[PDB]
Amino acid sequence: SPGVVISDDEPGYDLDLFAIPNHYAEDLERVFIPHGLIMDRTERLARDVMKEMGGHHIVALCVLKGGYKFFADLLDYIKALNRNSDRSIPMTVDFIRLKDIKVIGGDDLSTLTGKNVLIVEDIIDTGKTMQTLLSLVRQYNPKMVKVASLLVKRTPRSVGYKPDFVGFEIPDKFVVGYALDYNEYFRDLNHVAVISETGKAKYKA
Amino acid sequence: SPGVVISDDEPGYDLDLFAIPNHYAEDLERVFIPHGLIMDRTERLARDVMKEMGGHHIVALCVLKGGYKFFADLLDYIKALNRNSDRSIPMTVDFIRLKGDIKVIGGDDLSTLTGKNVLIVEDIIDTGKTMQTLLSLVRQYNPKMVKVASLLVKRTPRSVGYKPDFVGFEIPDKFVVGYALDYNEYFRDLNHVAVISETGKAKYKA
Amino acid sequence: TRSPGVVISDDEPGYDLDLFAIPNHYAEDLERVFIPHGLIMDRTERLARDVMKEMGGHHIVALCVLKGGYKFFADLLDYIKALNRNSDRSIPMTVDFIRLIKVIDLSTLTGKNVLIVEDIIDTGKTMQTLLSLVRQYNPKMVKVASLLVKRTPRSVGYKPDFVGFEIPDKFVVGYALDYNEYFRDLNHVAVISETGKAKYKA
Amino acid sequence: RSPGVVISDDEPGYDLDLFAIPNHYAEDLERVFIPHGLIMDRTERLARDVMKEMGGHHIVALCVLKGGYKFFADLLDYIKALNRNSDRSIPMTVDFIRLKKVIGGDDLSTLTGKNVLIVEDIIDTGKTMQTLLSLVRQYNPKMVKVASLLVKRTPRSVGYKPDFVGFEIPDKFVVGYALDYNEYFRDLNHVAVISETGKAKYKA
Ligand SMILES: Nc1nc2c(ncn2[C@@H]2CN(C(=O)CCP(=O)(O)O)C[C@H]2OC[C@@H](O)P(=O)(O)O)c(=O)[nH]1
Ligand SMILES: Nc1nc2c(ncn2[C@@H]2CN(C(=O)CCP(=O)(O)O)C[C@H]2OC[C@@H](O)P(=O)(O)O)c(=O)[nH]1
Ligand SMILES: Nc1nc2c(ncn2[C@@H]2CN(C(=O)CCP(=O)(O)O)C[C@H]2OC[C@@H](O)P(=O)(O)O)c(=O)[nH]1
Ligand SMILES: Nc1nc2c(ncn2[C@@H]2CN(C(=O)CCP(=O)(O)O)C[C@H]2OC[C@@H](O)P(=O)(O)O)c(=O)[nH]1
Ligand SMILES: [Mg+2]
Ligand SMILES: [Mg+2]
Ligand SMILES: [Mg+2]
Ligand SMILES: [Mg+2]
Ligand SMILES: [Mg+2]
Ligand SMILES: [Mg+2]
Ligand SMILES: [Mg+2]
Ligand SMILES: [Mg+2]
Repeated sequence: SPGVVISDDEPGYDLDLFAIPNHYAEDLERVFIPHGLIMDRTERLARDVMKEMGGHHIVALCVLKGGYKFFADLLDYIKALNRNSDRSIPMTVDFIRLKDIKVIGGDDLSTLTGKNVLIVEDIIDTGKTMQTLLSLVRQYNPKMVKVASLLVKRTPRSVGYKPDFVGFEIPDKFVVGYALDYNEYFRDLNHVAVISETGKAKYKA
Repeated sequence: SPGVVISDDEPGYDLDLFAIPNHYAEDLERVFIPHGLIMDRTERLARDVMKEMGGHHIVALCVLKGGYKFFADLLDYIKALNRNSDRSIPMTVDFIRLKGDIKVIGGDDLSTLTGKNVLIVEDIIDTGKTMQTLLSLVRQYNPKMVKVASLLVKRTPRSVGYKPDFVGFEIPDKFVVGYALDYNEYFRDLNHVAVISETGKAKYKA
Repeated sequence: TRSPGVVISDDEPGYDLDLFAIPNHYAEDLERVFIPHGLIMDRTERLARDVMKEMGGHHIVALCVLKGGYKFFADLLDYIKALNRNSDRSIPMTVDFIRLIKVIDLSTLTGKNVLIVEDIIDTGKTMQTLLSLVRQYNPKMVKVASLLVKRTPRSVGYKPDFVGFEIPDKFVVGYALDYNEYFRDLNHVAVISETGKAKYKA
Repeated sequence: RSPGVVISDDEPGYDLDLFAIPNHYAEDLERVFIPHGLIMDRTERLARDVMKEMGGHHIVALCVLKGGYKFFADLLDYIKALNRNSDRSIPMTVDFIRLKKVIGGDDLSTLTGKNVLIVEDIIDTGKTMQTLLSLVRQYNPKMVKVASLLVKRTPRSVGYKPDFVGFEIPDKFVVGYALDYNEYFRDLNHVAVISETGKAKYKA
């Protein structure tokens, strides 16, 4: 599936209908994807992940910083599956940051050889970052490598790359929240939201 | 505040995008309000309730059976507020069924409501007749205040005009199930609010 | 041959209240945290699996014994629901409520797998009375889950099928267990102090 | 201040059969030592403690990978919950660092003038935290505090005590809640003690 499709003309929600941290009160335009909805969708994705990847040792690879919340929650749902089912599989974890592009941190990638590798991202936009990471990862001969991304953006700048698991397909809009940032701000927000002009100006680099 | 407005044209969500119990796989047509969204809205309502009612002992009345999930979750969010704040107020609970005065079944003596901040908690307001008549009874026990929280309010021409004090979601005139709301006692064991299909309608019919 | 639950010893000190988040209106009224809320959840998660193992073969009716059972009931059912939607296999579940020995329409029990959900078993006389009434409605099976079972000489020997914790002969409150209707609005199970005992005394 | 929840040397832990446990670790664990839910309850109180002390100014929360990731996520979730249900709050930014040399973080100048919260899974000798602190202090934070889920009672301690502590535990090797043995047991929600067969099976 393309995930939960959020239409171009999605109006989102009035902030007054939700609990919002006060320090971001004027910096947000609308709530775009409620935290709870992210959780419900992530619950189903964890089941899809275990269906496809639960046959062999999984290495879950978090793409920092944006990926950290989705990663923690996805893995928590996966762990819930594994302790309430008959069949389970070991899972190990690693974290990388990407800074053209080179991998920062992480274990020696020879640890990926022969494993079912799940790369976890916050968002796919152009897809160039994932294309680059995949090309690296495949050189270490994983048993399989799959990508799960909370968000996929509809954009004419797309190179054509599509991930294996998708939370939501969104319009070409700049979103923040749930660890997605604007100049490092708004990671401390449980909902995905759209940033206001006031907010854009306030936290401008 | 009419709460979160779900419009008449809202298509809801395809079932294959969520985790759905297999025994209801053919009996639902769409997810209408995802459980997580109910939780986010209920978190906000809990704050609203403490703002207005947190000044004096609250008696929270759960209207069984449909109200039980909203009740449990609303009170959980209120408790979270109360153990992470500087000022706090005791809350007691009671559970009632409803069917001259409206008949209140299974609760404490209504003298328990006297001088208290009474919060009546419902799953849904439709015609509003049930809440109007319950309020006429409860006022006679002289509460310090009485307010109603309802997860759902229907837009319907059959409404007698009653509006609750706290509302989660304002929805169309369609039959919804899940989050303890039932069709012939089924679908209470579903975490999302959903619209029932025509095939599910027949299977669980009288 | 069955789990006796998490056994809490007679000498269990519990936990300093200052280590946890506690509602301020109960700060002077509680002596110790006895069973942390989160531990109740962990045990309840396991109990849900045990329930589906024994009862998941046929339509389950969960019967909540009010008022004290309401929290355990809601949480236990939420864990059962999670089990039912994250697997290809599932079974319908209906719910009912009864308050108690006098009772306050149980045709919803006939031919089904009945799970009675209780907060605590002490003497056992209440459960023996409820069971004899429930069996008159000819259910397919009846089992009882109780969050707590108390070790007491006054026990008539009733043992529930599912037990969260086996506790000493101490009066506990919280997680919907009350003292004169107070302390239901508390997430942890706790022991009541001498101050609270007298403050909310009837 | 407090010493945290004190777990005694003779703490028996819990029978594994009382809890939900991943089957692939069924013979690799001896006991449940700290139930996941108890960690959450303690972490909820720690979040309130942190905000009381650090909530007056922009906080930079530093996660010490890999073991700190679960405690970090949950602590910050409870802090987020406070910030959206209170009248006033403060922004928080985050960074993740691995130690071997600080790897993968932002330039340390980003800490200058900020309230810095370092978040760790466990303090044993305390040498790591003394080292990390000495580095951070070169960049003049407004304040710097350490939160550790676990602090061991050990004569190997150099004497360093963190500002926020979840649990003070015996000198035993524990796993779970992102704490590992040769990278295993991070996918376990409880904190547990490893069995002899588990140590053998996952031996490096
Ligand atoms: N907060 C937000 N961030 C976005 C948005 N669209 C893209 N991005 C990304 C900006 N971004 C980063 O800030 C990377 C560093 P970190 O924040 O530590 O994960 C990478 C962008 O994600 C997509 C690229 O990987 P791609 O074009 O190669 O597919 C957006 O609508 N909101
Ligand atoms: N599942 C569903 N139930 C609905 C719906 N609209 C109304 N109702 C209610 C049906 N109903 C009951 O079944 C009562 C018993 P319980 O199920 O144990 O709470 C009461 C109706 O709620 C509105 C009335 O109180 P009111 O018209 O006086 O305002 C609906 O769209 N779905
Ligand atoms: N808060 C607490 N309540 C307790 C305690 N021991 C017993 N009890 C029970 C007191 N109680 C009630 O108040 C019933 C009404 P409700 O509060 O609305 O569910 C029933 C007692 O539970 C056991 C009996 O059913 P049993 O002796 O027949 O097995 C205790 O240590 N704390
Ligand atoms: N799983 C476990 N790990 C432990 C335990 N005691 C110490 N440790 C630590 C082992 N360890 C690591 O493996 C670092 C890498 P990572 O696992 O990715 O965070 C660091 C040790 O923590 C304390 C040191 O910082 P310190 O002596 O300087 O205070 C333990 O009882 N169980
Ligand atoms: Mg990213
Ligand atoms: Mg970014
Ligand atoms: Mg109702
Ligand atoms: Mg109904
Ligand atoms: Mg009882
Ligand atoms: Mg009682
Ligand atoms: Mg560490
Ligand atoms: Mg380690």
